[PDB]
Amino acid sequence: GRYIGPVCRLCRREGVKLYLKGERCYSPKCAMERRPYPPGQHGQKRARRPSDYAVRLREKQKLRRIYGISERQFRNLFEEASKKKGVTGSVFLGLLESRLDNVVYRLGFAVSRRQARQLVRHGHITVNGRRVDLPSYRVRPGDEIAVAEKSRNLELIRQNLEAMKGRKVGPWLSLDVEGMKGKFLRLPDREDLALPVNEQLVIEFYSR
Amino acid sequence: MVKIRLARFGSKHNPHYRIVVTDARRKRDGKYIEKIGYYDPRKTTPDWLKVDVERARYWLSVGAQPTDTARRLLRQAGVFRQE
Amino acid sequence: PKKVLTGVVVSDKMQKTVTVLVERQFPHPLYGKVIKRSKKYLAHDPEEKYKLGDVVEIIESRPISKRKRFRVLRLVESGRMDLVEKYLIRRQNYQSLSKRGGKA
Amino acid sequence: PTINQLVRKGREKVRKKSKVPALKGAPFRRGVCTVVRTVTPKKPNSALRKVAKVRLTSGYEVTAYIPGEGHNLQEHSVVLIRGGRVKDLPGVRYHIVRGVYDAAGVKDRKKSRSKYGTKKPKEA
Amino acid sequence: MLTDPIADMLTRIRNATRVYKESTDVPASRFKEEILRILAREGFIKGYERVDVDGKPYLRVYLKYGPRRQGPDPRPEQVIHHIRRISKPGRRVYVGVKEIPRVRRGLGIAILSTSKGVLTDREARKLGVGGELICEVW
RNA sequence: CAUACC
RNA sequence: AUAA
RNA sequence: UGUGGACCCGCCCCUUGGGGUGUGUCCAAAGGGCUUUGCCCGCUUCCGGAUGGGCCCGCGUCCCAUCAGCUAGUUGGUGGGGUAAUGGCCCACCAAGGCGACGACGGGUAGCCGGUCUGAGAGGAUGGCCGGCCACAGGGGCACUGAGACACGGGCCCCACUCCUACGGGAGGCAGCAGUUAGGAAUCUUCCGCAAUGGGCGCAAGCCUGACGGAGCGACGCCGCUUGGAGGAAGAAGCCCUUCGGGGUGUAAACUCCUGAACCCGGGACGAAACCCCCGACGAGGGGACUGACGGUACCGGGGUAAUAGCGCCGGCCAACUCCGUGCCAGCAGCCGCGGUAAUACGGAGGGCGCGAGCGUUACCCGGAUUCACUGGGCGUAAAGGGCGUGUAGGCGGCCUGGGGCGUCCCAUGUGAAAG
Ligand SMILES: [Mg+2]
Ligand SMILES: [Mg+2]
Ligand SMILES: [Mg+2]
Ligand SMILES: [Mg+2]
Ligand SMILES: [Mg+2]
Ligand SMILES: [Mg+2]
Ligand SMILES: [Mg+2]
Ligand SMILES: [Mg+2]
Ligand SMILES: [Mg+2]
Ligand SMILES: [Mg+2]
Ligand SMILES: [Mg+2]
Ligand SMILES: [Mg+2]
Ligand SMILES: [Mg+2]
Ligand SMILES: [Mg+2]
Ligand SMILES: [Mg+2]
Ligand SMILES: [Mg+2]
Ligand SMILES: [Mg+2]
Ligand SMILES: [Mg+2]
Ligand SMILES: [Mg+2]
Ligand SMILES: [Mg+2]
Ligand SMILES: [Mg+2]
Ligand SMILES: [Mg+2]
Ligand SMILES: [Mg+2]
Ligand SMILES: [Mg+2]
Ligand SMILES: [Mg+2]
Ligand SMILES: [Mg+2]
Ligand SMILES: [Mg+2]
Ligand SMILES: [Mg+2]
Ligand SMILES: [Mg+2]
Ligand SMILES: [Mg+2]
Ligand SMILES: [Mg+2]
Ligand SMILES: [Mg+2]
Ligand SMILES: [Mg+2]
Ligand SMILES: [Mg+2]
Ligand SMILES: [Mg+2]
Ligand SMILES: [Mg+2]
Ligand SMILES: [Mg+2]
Ligand SMILES: [Mg+2]
Ligand SMILES: [Mg+2]
Ligand SMILES: [Mg+2]
Ligand SMILES: [Mg+2]
Ligand SMILES: [Mg+2]
Ligand SMILES: [Mg+2]
Ligand SMILES: [Mg+2]
Ligand SMILES: [Mg+2]
Ligand SMILES: [Mg+2]
Ligand SMILES: [Mg+2]
Ligand SMILES: [Mg+2]
Ligand SMILES: [Mg+2]
Ligand SMILES: [Mg+2]
Ligand SMILES: [Mg+2]
Ligand SMILES: [Mg+2]
Ligand SMILES: [Zn+2]
Repeated sequence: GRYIGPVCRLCRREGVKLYLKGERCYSPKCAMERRPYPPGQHGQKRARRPSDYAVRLREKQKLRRIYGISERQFRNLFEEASKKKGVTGSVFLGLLESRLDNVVYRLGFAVSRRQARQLVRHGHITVNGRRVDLPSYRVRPGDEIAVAEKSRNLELIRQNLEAMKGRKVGPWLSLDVEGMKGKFLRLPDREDLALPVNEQLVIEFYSR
Repeated sequence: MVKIRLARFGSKHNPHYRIVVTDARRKRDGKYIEKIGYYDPRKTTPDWLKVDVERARYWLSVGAQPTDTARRLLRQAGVFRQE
Repeated sequence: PKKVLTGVVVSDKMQKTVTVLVERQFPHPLYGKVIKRSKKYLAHDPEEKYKLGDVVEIIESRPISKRKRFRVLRLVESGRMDLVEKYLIRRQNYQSLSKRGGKA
Repeated sequence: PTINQLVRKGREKVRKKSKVPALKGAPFRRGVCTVVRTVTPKKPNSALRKVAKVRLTSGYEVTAYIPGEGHNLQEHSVVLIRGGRVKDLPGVRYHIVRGVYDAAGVKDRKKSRSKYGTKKPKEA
Repeated sequence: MLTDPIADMLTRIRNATRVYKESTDVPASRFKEEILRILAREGFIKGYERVDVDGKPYLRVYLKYGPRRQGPDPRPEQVIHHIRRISKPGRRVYVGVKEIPRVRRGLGIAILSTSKGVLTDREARKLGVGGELICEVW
């Protein structure tokens, strides 16, 4: 997807299992288990107290590097979520989570988001029966996210959905397998996601 | 002489006209006396021509003169139809 | 509406013309304090009627000269020379304030 | 002051005189070298510092600094100055752009390359 | 001379309370009195009364404090924490009804003088006027 | 300590 | 004499 | 001919030269076309409407007081001329006025606005795209023609400059579209089309539009998109460090499978329905035909390749430390400051942080700067109380009652164009 580099060296910088890879991250790796310290020749010496700033910075990185998104595109969302009405923090989360590239991951078509990004850019994903090849596209509520009719018997997709048979998908998403079809029921609320981010902090970093 | 004509308001390749009354010597997209309807040629939406016959009729009644196009649109939205 | 100001004649030393002085109380933009502020108009006195000390209403009118765009609309109160003297000292002061000479 | 005084006089706004009359406002200005020199710093510094006296298309004679370890400027070299005081030589307010006109880019430099103005070392 | 007699009172009061007097005397005016009417009503004083010192007419204000306190310094909390003239001579301050200030989120008042008479902030807003903003009290 | 002059 |  | 209008005088209403009315005088026209006795397009006079303007007024509109006095058409009057029209707009004669510390006069700078940037706001800065107004068309004057001009691609004259010249004389005017050259840190194609919208003339067919709609160049700006996705060692090689055990780059690579930017093939637009023509009546209404610059583009369908990554930074402020080289040198540096032989600050390397078709730099504006303070500052010793008085203007002003309603407050209503 974007960033396109070593992802698990980011798991190892945030000191958190980030799952930027899905499958193997559940193995005995994700980088974290076995070697859970920072990347670089130095990331194993006694860590100095993070400045007030680093703390709020590293926390944003933790959120942005999850959804795999340019800072230019992250901040654009945050500012919008800011101007918007409601707890500007959770509206932000609502917005990231409303992204098509991510909703495809949530409905387990891809096993990662990097994989879900490409699944869209290569046109295997449809919204409301029309095709959408933009990771950015904002899913609204009531929309149905299908797997493209002529993409259905594809290898990467088959394994990915026989694995989805018998698994639960978020309380704000519908999903029927065999039909390769989801449904965006509602914008998730703050306690619906289990993100390892303070998020309150992310707001503070964008007013430094 | 005051006209009733299409002022250009879309964007590149996406044109939307704004049917207006204006002095015929104004620049095409300049200051007008009054808007009395709009019109998208590409019919991108279920509503793509609107008029307000009364204002259209009013202006005609005082010698507003419609371009051969605005007249078509005017006619089509039933501006003239007397039966 | 033809604008109508009320003022004080501070001059009739002029054929058929008075110099009405009009003041305006108003709150100051930035600082909010109320400041007076006043302006001299030349008014058309066609029948050399009003004399200095008169307090007159002045009316917006088609121009009689340059400077002259008002006609004296009516008389309010008369005789009050305080403001005339008021205005008169005001200019007598100017005698100092210079480089040259004159007791202000 | 009293309000009547602010009324009478008022606050006078602040003028902000430039640190760098490269006229025009302009980002940079071209000129010619009319001498390359070595200059001693002050304060607790010592070294030999490369400067130029430049005469500008601004019609201005200013003394620019010549950054980088290696430089190739001569008593008739045309050059592009660009503002940026050197903290140690008093009266040196502008820098010279390395990589523009007669001024060579620094040689065999690998780090802060675009200041100093050197291309991209090429290989596989 | 006494240039602002309202500030004189407002202050006279502020001064008295900070040394915890039982009462204080201001020389009298209906307008001063019409303010004390509000101070009293809204709970800031105990009330006042037209006394009479040396044959000239004063308004004795009766001040009001907290209970005695704990630790070092037992001097009680003040009731009139804060009280200050807004509009003054050579800077008169007038406000529309849409501009009458919410003092301390209403924990305090703002007496203003309107053509319906002297009034609190809540009073004018819920009565539709504006006027000369006299003073905040909190 | 490293320097600068008579 | 000068820099720490 | 006089519907009617204009002018003088009288009368009525009105109140500025507005609207009647009487006598007198004065003032009209143009023809053309056919489906040829009736239609179409024109012409004349008057009244009204619409639209566009002229002029006048209140208030608002940068800096210097190291610019304090300024003015002779100057200020007003009468009568004239002039104009669509008021007016010293201009003229004769008469009065001696007019303006100024509330900043006249002079100087400096500037097209103004809707807006734009910034700011919690008050404020500050700005007026570039777009829209409105003004001004200008090599420089300075001037009028003619017109409903309208003192007229950018109209006229005259004087000036400066380029060109032709038979030596007398003539010709030019990109601050229209492109384009050249010069100056500069720096700013595009001598492109396509009248298909759409708009304009001018024409009854129409049409014609004319470098207005305009499009394409072109430039990462200049915004937005979107790619350089892949899942697996993959208890962890290759090289380079780095080391307490000589090791530790790092690092799931990164290699490699396994999966999608398939680029690219190829096929279909292929919307924008365009009016003018015109036919029925009806040349109305309303119905039927018919023509027309695409962009463009074989957008978009749809099939085929299909693992397929660009840079730049800045890592002493503190400020996210990110280890070797080598250097030795107050070479250098860095936004500020404080680093370098004098063990440099996390200089130059390289490994590693790391931040953004990423960009990343840095310089320049400029607001911010933080309550650092011109109205919101929101100060002056005993930090900068700041005038050496002291007397007092002009100005600012401010005790208690009671009544009138007025200027300030102040309230209700209704008009205006606050579009764009933003
Ligand atoms: Mg600088
Ligand atoms: Mg550097
Ligand atoms: Mg007649
Ligand atoms: Mg007659
Ligand atoms: Mg009359
Ligand atoms: Mg008459
Ligand atoms: Mg005749
Ligand atoms: Mg005939
Ligand atoms: Mg009109
Ligand atoms: Mg005279
Ligand atoms: Mg006259
Ligand atoms: Mg005259
Ligand atoms: Mg001036
Ligand atoms: Mg200009
Ligand atoms: Mg403004
Ligand atoms: Mg501020
Ligand atoms: Mg421009
Ligand atoms: Mg402009
Ligand atoms: Mg020119
Ligand atoms: Mg031309
Ligand atoms: Mg050049
Ligand atoms: Mg055309
Ligand atoms: Mg046309
Ligand atoms: Mg991989
Ligand atoms: Mg395929
Ligand atoms: Mg394949
Ligand atoms: Mg045609
Ligand atoms: Mg017929
Ligand atoms: Mg028809
Ligand atoms: Mg590859
Ligand atoms: Mg740090
Ligand atoms: Mg060692
Ligand atoms: Mg050396
Ligand atoms: Mg060393
Ligand atoms: Mg050392
Ligand atoms: Mg280093
Ligand atoms: Mg540094
Ligand atoms: Mg800020
Ligand atoms: Mg400020
Ligand atoms: Mg201070
Ligand atoms: Mg001292
Ligand atoms: Mg001092
Ligand atoms: Mg003293
Ligand atoms: Mg003195
Ligand atoms: Mg002194
Ligand atoms: Mg005194
Ligand atoms: Mg006095
Ligand atoms: Mg008074
Ligand atoms: Mg009083
Ligand atoms: Mg009274
Ligand atoms: Mg009133
Ligand atoms: Mg608007
Ligand atoms: Zn992982």
